[PDB]
Amino acid sequence: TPVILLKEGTDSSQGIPQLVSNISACQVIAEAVRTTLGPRGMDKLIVDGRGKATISNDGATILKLLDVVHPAAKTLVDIAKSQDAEVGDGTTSVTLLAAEFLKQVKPYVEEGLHPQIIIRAFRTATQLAVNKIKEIAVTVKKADKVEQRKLLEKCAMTALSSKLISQQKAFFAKMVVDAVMMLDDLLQLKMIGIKKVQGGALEDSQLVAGVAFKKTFSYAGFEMQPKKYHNPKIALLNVELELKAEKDNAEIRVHTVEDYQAIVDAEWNILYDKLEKIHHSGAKVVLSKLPIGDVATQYFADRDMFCAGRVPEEDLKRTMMACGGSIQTSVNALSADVLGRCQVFEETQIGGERYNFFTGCPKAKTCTFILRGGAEQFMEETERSLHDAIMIVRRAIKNDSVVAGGGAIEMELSKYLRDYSRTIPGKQQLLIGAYAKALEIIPRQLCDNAGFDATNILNKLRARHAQGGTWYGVDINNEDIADNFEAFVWEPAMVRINALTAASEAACLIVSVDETIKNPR
Amino acid sequence: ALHVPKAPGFAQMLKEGAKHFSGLEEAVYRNIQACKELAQTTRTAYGPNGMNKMVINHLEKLFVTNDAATILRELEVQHPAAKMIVMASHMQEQEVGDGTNFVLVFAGALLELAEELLRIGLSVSEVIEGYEIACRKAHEILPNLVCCSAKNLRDIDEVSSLLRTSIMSKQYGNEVFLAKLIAQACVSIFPDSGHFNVDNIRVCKILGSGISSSSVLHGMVFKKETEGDVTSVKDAKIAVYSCPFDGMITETKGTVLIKTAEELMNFSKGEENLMDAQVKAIADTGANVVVTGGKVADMALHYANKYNIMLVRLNSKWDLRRLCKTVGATALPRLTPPVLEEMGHCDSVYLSEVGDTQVVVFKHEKEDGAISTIVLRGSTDNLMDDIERAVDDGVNTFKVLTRDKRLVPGGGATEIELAKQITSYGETCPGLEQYAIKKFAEAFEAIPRALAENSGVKANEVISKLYAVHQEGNKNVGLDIEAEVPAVKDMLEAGILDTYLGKYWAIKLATNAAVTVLRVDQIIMAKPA
Amino acid sequence: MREIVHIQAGQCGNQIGAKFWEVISDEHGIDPTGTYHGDSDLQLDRISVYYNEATGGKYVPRAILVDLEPGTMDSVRSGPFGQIFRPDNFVFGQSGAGNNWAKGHYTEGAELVDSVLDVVRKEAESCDCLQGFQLTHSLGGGTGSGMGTLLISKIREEYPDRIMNTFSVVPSPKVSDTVVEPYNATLSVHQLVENTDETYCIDNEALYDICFRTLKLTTPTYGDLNHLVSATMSGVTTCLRFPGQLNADLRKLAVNMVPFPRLHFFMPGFAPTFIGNSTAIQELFKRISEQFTAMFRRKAFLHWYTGEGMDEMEFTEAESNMNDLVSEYQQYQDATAEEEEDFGEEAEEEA
Ligand SMILES: Nc1ncnc2c1ncn2[C@@H]1O[C@H](COP(=O)(O)OP(=O)(O)O)[C@@H](O)[C@H]1O
Ligand SMILES: Nc1ncnc2c1ncn2[C@@H]1O[C@H](COP(=O)(O)OP(=O)(O)O)[C@@H](O)[C@H]1O
Ligand SMILES: [Mg+2]
Ligand SMILES: [Mg+2]
Repeated sequence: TPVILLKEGTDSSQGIPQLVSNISACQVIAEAVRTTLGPRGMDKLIVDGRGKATISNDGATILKLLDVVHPAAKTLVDIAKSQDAEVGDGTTSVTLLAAEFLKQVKPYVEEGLHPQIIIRAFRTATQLAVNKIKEIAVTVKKADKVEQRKLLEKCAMTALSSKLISQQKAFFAKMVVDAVMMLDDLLQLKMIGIKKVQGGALEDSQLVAGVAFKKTFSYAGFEMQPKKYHNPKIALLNVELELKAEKDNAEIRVHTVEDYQAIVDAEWNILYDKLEKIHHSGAKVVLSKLPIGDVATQYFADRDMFCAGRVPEEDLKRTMMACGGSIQTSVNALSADVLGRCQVFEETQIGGERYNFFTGCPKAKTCTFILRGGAEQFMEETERSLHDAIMIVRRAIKNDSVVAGGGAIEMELSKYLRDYSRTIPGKQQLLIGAYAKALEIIPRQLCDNAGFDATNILNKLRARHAQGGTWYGVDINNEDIADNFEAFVWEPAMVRINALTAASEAACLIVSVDETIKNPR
Repeated sequence: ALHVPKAPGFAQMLKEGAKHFSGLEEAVYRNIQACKELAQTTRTAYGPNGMNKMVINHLEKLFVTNDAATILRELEVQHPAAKMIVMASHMQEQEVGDGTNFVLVFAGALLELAEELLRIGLSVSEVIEGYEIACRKAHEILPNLVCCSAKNLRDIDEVSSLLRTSIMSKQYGNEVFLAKLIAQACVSIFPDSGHFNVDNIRVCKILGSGISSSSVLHGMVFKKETEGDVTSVKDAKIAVYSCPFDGMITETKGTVLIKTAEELMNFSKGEENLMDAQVKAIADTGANVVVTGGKVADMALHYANKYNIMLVRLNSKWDLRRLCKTVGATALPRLTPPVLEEMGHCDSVYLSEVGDTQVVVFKHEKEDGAISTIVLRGSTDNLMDDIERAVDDGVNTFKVLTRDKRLVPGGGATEIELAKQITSYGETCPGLEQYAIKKFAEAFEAIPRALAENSGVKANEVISKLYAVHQEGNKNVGLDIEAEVPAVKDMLEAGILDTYLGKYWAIKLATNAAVTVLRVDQIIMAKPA
Repeated sequence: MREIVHIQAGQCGNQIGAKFWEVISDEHGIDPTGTYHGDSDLQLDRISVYYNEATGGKYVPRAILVDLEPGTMDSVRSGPFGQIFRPDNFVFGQSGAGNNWAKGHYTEGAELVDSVLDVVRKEAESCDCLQGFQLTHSLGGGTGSGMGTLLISKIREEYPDRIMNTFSVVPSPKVSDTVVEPYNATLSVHQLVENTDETYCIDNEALYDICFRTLKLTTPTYGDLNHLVSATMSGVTTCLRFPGQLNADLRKLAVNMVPFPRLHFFMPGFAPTFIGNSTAIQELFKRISEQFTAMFRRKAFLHWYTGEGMDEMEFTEAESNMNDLVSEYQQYQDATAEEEEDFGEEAEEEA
């Protein structure tokens, strides 16, 4: 009391009440994104301190924009981020799953049960569920060259069914599949460019098997040179082409006016040497990351050539990959093997802007998207929707197993776990039962968002699954139950496996905390 | 009303804000109370069943942990006696690497018993001398309890079983997997006639799947990207430089001074030709990959791309040395074509992606190598941090086993036997120091009790049964965790062990800290600033 | 690569350095815990010049903190960005100098300079090739001026041909906080002249008259004055810390800026940085000497210095060399020579 142990202002809480409070906070976090799930899901608008707004349906984004400061609640944000990083789809199912796991075992915690029994039960249940998912998933060994594209198209269509571009999904899915059939063996995401141009309808978006990029700042003379070519050769450069000092360290000392004139002529001779070396290689289009002067612009205009400067590095690498040359930092050897080759080059007007198009390359490992919308958040949400489909297609190319969506696999796992629980005695039975009952929050949320009676549909689904109907889920349009494997609602098994592992890990971590201490400041 | 003005002398010359405590009632007992509070803070995180704890520091950083040293580091303690206890625990962590909670528990018990010894009538010097005598007797007794010395420290199946006990108390439910991983990583690098160095085990954390997807790699992984357009190699000769991959210049200021036009035309071509000659000379030795610790110039990169040389750069001054050790290469401060002896060799070098993270991997087909890496996968940063702490505990246990091979039973058997034999010794000491000695023995019962209190059972029955079964002559009987009713089990048969050296140092440091706290008589404190 | 170590002495020096390091750390991405979370690797091309990298990834400043009173270190440790420093680099005494030059230079400093010299040895042992030192202090105090000057002399003895730069605050024209300020300033300029390559004199009133009139809102304490000084120092040292179109260490600025070795005093400026050899310095010294003589003629407060060991002729030599400095500065204008003493007598006969 004269001298205290810790610094003044340290806040400590311990016992059952703090665990119950943590479980309560997780419910609020899950409620924040509860009604964004399914074909009938809405979306949220968030405004920050500066005034900019953002409209989203993606769970990870919404959780990121919320300034959560509760230590127990931050875990649900972390698991959503991890799920987004790994598979790219399913960042709301995991949150609801974790919250339901906590809420179903809250009453047992209230009775005074040791949390390690709960943790053991969760670990056993998760292992059993993952093994069942790996067992019952459908795969084809040597499917086809055409039955291997249709599967990816179905996966993309399912991935787009709850987004802003749902009505045009059949139009978009196709495109994204093509996008990932050109991306080599590493499938780098930087090889796909996304360009967003204001004005236009959503059906005016396009995919170019080639490259396209915006017009750069230009000097006088740019409007006096041709703007269409048929078989051009492209020179990609990393050299600054303008009249300038040779080096910052340079210094010139001279004694006669004749040598003064010679020095004056030397710079022009150097610049013209570079320009003639570029010209004699046969190139018709030149691109450079470094500035191009007005003298070079007029020189190229006088010989019917096209030039661009300050091109972004990503666009230049993309052009290299599409056309097949190499970036040159020197002009002393511009051979035929270091130049690109396209089939059409053009500059076109797209809704108030000018865009350069290189098209007609069949050896291209690159595609580019042009998205047409009506407002900034519209194209941003379109791009966010397309990213999920891209990631799903990449994951589906490697491992190709598919399970049915709509809640079929949730109910199958719930039935399996309930059948397993009756075998073992003790509190393990009750805990496995709670875990099994927590798995049917997905079909219930689908029905609730749609606007049905969830109790009747859940009873019918339970009866259908217990009898026999492995792939039976909810039909939203017909307001009933239906086979979701013949209605083509497919999704890779990695999504469910990762979601279960992450949700179980978060629940186990949150349950095992005894007390919380906060230091001042 | 009236006031009590002050006392003449030292009370009137003292500055404002300073404090002065003197005597037993104002100094000793308050210190004992503070130490008891500190011990009760961390008692609950002891054993396999101890619960996790969550701490937020003054920078709003989050820790979820069970380790006692980390908890004490993240807290902000103010009382000096608790500071002494914390420093003792930190010294134990630095010296051995495991057993930083035994120190706190034992010191708290010792001070708690010394309080009642002083209350009954004994003086501080007698308590101190009894504590030293008991500590010496305990150190004498301890070597006789040793069982099951380690046999072979380069056998994977024995090392995996030896390290399981040290991780069971941190990651209960995942001890086998982590134990096997750490065993492989440690057995990889132990050198012959070798000190085992701890630095040579690296940990890389990548957000992603569950813990069960973690792995061990014989080589290195960096979270970087390749500078050039070559991306993979299949048989790598490696040249390493500590200087920038660029044309090197004078230290004193230098200017290029030209007087005629021809020099002005020829300067740039001269520089380019020189740079090309240097790169081609480097490439002609057979090097496929160049690693540098500084800037890379554009022209140098262009010529590296021309000659198909993989170029990687990293700026740590420490990752470079560890890579040099890994591949057997020697760093070079000049940009010259290296000699064969300075060639590093690597089986594979490639750029890969794991769960949104791009990495560069230097990989060996060798089984030993020079260093190894552990790649951890988890759904949350805090979980991976806790797993890293468990890995550090396991590696330190392996190092201690390298230093000394003797094991003692765990789960409270050693403490019960020590208490029994110390009480038996103390019953034969005529004098006032016998009481202190007996108290010392009783202080050893705080370790089993805590375990039982964490397991959800009654400590009194467990202690009574342990005493009853030790009276018969079973020195390897301790607490049974699996049972829901109190029970006892043979620890040697079940493979629950702990190192001799850790127990030795823990007892020594705990007794030293307790005696040092007891020696202080009066405290003078300046005003906080 | 060509490391520089930084030394702060006194209350004012500590206050200025605590913000100098704060405004540097945010530029390089360092955190108050010592870790790094920057984005562009251009910040790491010249990181080693000011930070030493420890095992585990931490970065610690190459700084030594010195004072004769433990008051300011407690604030520095308890303040912001005060936990990245090495805990072994704090050197302090127990009494303090009490604004006496002689006590700082002879009595209390002599028993503590050895600790500073043993710390700088260990900080220099860890750098591949050091190039110089940075010092921050004051001319109106006891610990800042006398002890700082003694430290400068000792460093110059131990490290012969390494550069040395100082950032010294100077007494204000119309207000003097301390009664004995002219004595301390005059006795410290004498040994600042011959033991430094450049000095960056900073005035309190001149920079203090910016927050009221230019910043449009203030009734401040030393606070924002200190932050402005730190911003000026960062703008000075950006060339050392960062690469640009033309990078140049402080020697490469001095060689272009300092033609004559003994005229190496500057006056800064700031326009959001300007550094100038404006001869308006000759106006400042002309004032200080004007005060010094005015007191020395009366032998005021002299017994406070003589009792510590100094002699009476040290003041005479200091004032003589101050006059020499003033005349050397004056010989560069040839326009102030027009203001010679007006003739008062009437003897203007044959010759
Ligand atoms: N045509 C459909 N009929 C019924 N359910 C569907 C259909 N398409 C998708 N779903 C369901 O929508 C749910 C996911 O909605 P969504 O907002 O994408 O959540 P998440 O991002 O977590 O996958 C999945 O459980 C899936 O079963
Ligand atoms: N399987 C087990 N059953 C009972 N006790 C165990 C078991 N494994 C470890 N322990 C006990 O855990 C104690 C130490 O656990 P820990 O929390 O790491 O404390 P410390 O950090 O002080 O070593 C040891 O005394 C050991 O006896
Ligand atoms: Mg989804
Ligand atoms: Mg331990």
